[PDB]
Amino acid sequence: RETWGKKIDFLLSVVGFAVDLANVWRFPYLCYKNGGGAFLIPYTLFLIIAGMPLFYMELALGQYNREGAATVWKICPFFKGVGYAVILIALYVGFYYNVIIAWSLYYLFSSFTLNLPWTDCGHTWNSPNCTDPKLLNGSVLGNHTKYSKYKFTPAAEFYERGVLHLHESSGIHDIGLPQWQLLLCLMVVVIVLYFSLWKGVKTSGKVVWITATLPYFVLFVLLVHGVTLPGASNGINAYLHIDFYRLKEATVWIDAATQIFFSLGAGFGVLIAFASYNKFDNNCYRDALLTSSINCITSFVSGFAIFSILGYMAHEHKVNIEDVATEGAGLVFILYPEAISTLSGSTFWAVVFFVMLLALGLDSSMGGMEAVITGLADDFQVLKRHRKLFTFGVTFSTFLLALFCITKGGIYVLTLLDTFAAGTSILFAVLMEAIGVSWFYGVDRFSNDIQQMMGFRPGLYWRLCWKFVSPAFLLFVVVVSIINFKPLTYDDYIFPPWANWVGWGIALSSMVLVPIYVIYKFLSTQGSLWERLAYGITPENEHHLVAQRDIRQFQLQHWLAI
Amino acid sequence: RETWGKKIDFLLSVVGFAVDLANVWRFPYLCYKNGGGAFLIPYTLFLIIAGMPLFYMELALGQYNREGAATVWKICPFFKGVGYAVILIALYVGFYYNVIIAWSLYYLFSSFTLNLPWTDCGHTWNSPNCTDPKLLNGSVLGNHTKYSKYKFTPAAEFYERGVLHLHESSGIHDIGLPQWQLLLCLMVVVIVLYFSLWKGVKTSGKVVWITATLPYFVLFVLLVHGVTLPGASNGINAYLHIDFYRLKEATVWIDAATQIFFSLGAGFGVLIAFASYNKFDNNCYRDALLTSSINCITSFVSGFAIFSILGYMAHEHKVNIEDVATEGAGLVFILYPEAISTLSGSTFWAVVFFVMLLALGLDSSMGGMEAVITGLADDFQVLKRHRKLFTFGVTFSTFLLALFCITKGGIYVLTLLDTFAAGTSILFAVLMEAIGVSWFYGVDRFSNDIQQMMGFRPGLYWRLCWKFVSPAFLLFVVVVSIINFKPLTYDDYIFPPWANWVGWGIALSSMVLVPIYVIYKFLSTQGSLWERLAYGITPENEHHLVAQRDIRQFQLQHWLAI
Ligand SMILES: [NH3+]C[C@H](O)c1ccc(O)c(O)c1
Ligand SMILES: [NH3+]C[C@H](O)c1ccc(O)c(O)c1
Ligand SMILES: [Cl-]
Ligand SMILES: [Cl-]
Ligand code: NA
Repeated sequence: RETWGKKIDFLLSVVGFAVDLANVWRFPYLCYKNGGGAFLIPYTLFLIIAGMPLFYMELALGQYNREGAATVWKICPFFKGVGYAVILIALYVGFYYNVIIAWSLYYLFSSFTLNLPWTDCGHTWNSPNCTDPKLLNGSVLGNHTKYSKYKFTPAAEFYERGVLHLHESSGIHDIGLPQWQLLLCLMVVVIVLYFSLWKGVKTSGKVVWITATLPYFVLFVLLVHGVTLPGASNGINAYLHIDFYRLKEATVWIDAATQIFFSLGAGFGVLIAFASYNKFDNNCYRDALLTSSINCITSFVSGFAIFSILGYMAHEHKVNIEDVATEGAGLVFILYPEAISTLSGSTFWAVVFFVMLLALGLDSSMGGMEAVITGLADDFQVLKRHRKLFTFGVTFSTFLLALFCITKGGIYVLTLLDTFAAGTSILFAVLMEAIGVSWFYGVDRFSNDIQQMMGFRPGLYWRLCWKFVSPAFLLFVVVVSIINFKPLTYDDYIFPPWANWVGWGIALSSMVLVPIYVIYKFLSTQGSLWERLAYGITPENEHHLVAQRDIRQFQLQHWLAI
Repeated sequence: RETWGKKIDFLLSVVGFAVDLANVWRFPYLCYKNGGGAFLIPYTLFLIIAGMPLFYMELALGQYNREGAATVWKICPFFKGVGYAVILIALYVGFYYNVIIAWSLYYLFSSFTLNLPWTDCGHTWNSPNCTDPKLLNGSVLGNHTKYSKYKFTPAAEFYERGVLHLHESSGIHDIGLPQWQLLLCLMVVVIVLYFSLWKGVKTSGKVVWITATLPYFVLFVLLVHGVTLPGASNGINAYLHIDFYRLKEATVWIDAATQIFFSLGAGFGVLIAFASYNKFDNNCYRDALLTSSINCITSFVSGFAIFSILGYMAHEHKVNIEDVATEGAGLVFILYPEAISTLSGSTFWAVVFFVMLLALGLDSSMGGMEAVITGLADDFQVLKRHRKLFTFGVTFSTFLLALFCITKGGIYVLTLLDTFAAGTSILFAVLMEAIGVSWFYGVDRFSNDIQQMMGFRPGLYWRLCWKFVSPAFLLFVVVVSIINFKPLTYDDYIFPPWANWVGWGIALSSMVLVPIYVIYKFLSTQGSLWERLAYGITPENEHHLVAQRDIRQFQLQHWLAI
């Protein structure tokens, strides 16, 4: 196993994976559908929890076992099914991430013209629906159309007609055929990912140098414009308004936990592989703290700019903020182009913002795919040697499934699919991991490992969260998502029951595949039940200790100790 | 490598693969759309050609190299891409064969009731379309509906509504979701195939004992009824009527060649694997002659009974034979149920005919899948050991693609898909094979091998057909299918251009994959162009002869000899 060349390499890698498509793509609409500040109060709180130990924990794991995402479960081989589930999780994440990168690449190719397509409502690649969308500049009176949701704006019409072509699909039942422009964009994306991940992990770290600088500045520029917008105050006041009646709803906490675990990287195995490639004496404490702080600041400024753009669009279109924009994965493609058009020289800023999105999305996707490849290679040593022949199959499967997900009705599937799996999967994933580090491997042996690694023992609060706080909160949010599940629905389209059935089917598929491997390891071991349990709950390198009638997990001190 | 226990085992195996779903399923409608006797004159003629040497040839091949479908190309490793193409050919064949077996299993499950569904036109699992179908017994007057095609009959309505549910699909663009009844039937079929092919080839040979007896008798029974039908004479006269103006059409010859190569088994690698499992001293001459004669007699009697049923239905519904039934893979499910209903005790005869269809279809499918598994195992020795873990993946891929092909609009895809690939593929396949045995390996070395095997040298006519006649006819039919290609269309539905584009895409995919492996072997070899060509055109066991500057293919005597 090789390591990174310098600290800056994996530092900028984990930074670009922190400030990636995840935050700027999911936090805006997720905070928007939960009512601004009503989403901020739990999320941030949950943040610190799911930010401080767990991330750190994963890092320490990767720094101790020095294995892949699934192969680090050699201290407790029973709970290795989560290592195989996070692989499929990250695979789905890479699928819809590459779809989003293809969308952003199409936007970049379209924004090269001086007369930008989303500037007005005409036959300029926007594909107007029977001349229904009306420009704010052309209209000299109030909006007569129904204002429950505004899908007749230049940006939204260009997004849903010229890009996705959703008008040619009735729903998920009849999706259709993949668009050819999206097909070419996806081809370019998968080719870039392959040529970036075909040689090895040494390729990573060079491109991300342009990453750490480019989003922030652009985002900063948005803030420079954000306060200057005329109607931005109406969105800023709503973003900083705490709705306490919405904190009593389970959907807010579910979305907060999912967004945290999705943006931080916990539950995908990317952090595990990155720490496996890190040095043995690397300080995971400061890295985790800096990553959590950067994610918090980035999410805060992104939400601030998004609500400023929302207030501006509400003041322009004379609609309410609750209905001025649609809820879904396409919120940014509707909001940001308008704010760019407002600025002088909109072409340059649009190109810069789109290439920033492309860079961060490609970084996140290459990190996820590298994590998957590292896990499957450390699991199957045959795949570690055929580096250029194993990435090809993964990229081809990604290309096929993204073609399936870029149909006329793809936006109905992908998001839904994502959400469903992600939510359940991510929770279960970290839950399983926590349980191990809480109960089976132990919270004191993990602390001793961290002390051997970095020279100091973790704090008592960290161990309490590792053993009691974080696992209890994860079980709570799991039970909440199970009991208070709501039927998924798009902006206006309501999904049929079989779509939710397939989503829960994938969720239960992962949630049985973890105990599928549990039972597989239980049956593979030969001997009495006690001997099999001892072999399962003890590391492989200490399996001889099972033959010496010496087991620590059977002792009450192991479970009782903190 | 193991061999069959007795001669009867592989004899009945190749017989059941000869009289299988292929003949009774494809010859009826193919001869019906080509005008009866107008199809018989070329087909039978082409038969003897594509019947006598080629089949025999493949047998001898399997009896000499004793390898899989692709692995027998060790005497000429350059032309091994055809061995990899016939694998995908047989894979597609198994896919749509298992779809047809699921259809037949649904028919068997439905025919258990006393009041059979296709007996009349009512709400009895037939799903009538707005009461449009009219029973011949209920109607006391002539047919007022358009008679260009009769899709308003009980059998056809039950087939297209209660079984396929084609009314819920507009076309190939929006197929839909797999039916649950067809899903369960396909599950049962793939489970039977797995439990029949999980242990080994020794499982084959026991079930086929019930095969060799069951179709023929049933077919014989049909003949016993065939002459007794009142309007059967009008169909018998048309079947024995030679339309010379249709022999000048390319479609007739194309369909004849495709049906011959599809029913005999040439071009799938099943015969190669069966002969690889045969004894070394087995007489391939008599086996090939008996197989060709049995196929000819079975096709003749099947066409006779089919045209008798067509004449009866034309005399009953008062329509013409050219329009009394639809053209496609579902002709038998429309014709045979009516003839069974005409007989007393229709339930017993229906159950017997449906279980006969199930038996022959399962035999053909298990033969094809066993051929594929044997080829991929002899190619990859790792797959030969994991017998129970490699059949599972193939069966699961078959299950997935058959689910894809059993949608509401599956009948529009599957048949089309099949035809397209089959035609081009099968021609190219045998063509490549012929070329080898004609030019690269040689027709005299093959004769010497057959003499060493069975004790006698093949006749001069056989060698002439091996070298000149069969390859020339195959190149002719290939050029004919390429130049005179016609846009495919269903009974009434016309397929869009992209369906034919995908069909030709799969065809060209195989037709480049063969030279893809050619160029792969050319580039893999290191040395001068002459040395690489010598290594490519010489057997592996004689590769040392390349180092001795001794090559026979370079000599003019090898090409000139007959
Ligand atoms: N933050 C994005 C997340 O780490 C992720 C997960 C799976 C992926 O395939 C991917 O590209 C990114
Ligand atoms: N006659 C049937 C033919 O041999 C065939 C070809 C491919 C298959 O997958 C199959 O099941 C049967
Ligand atoms: Cl976040
Ligand atoms: Cl035939
Ligand atoms: Na993130």
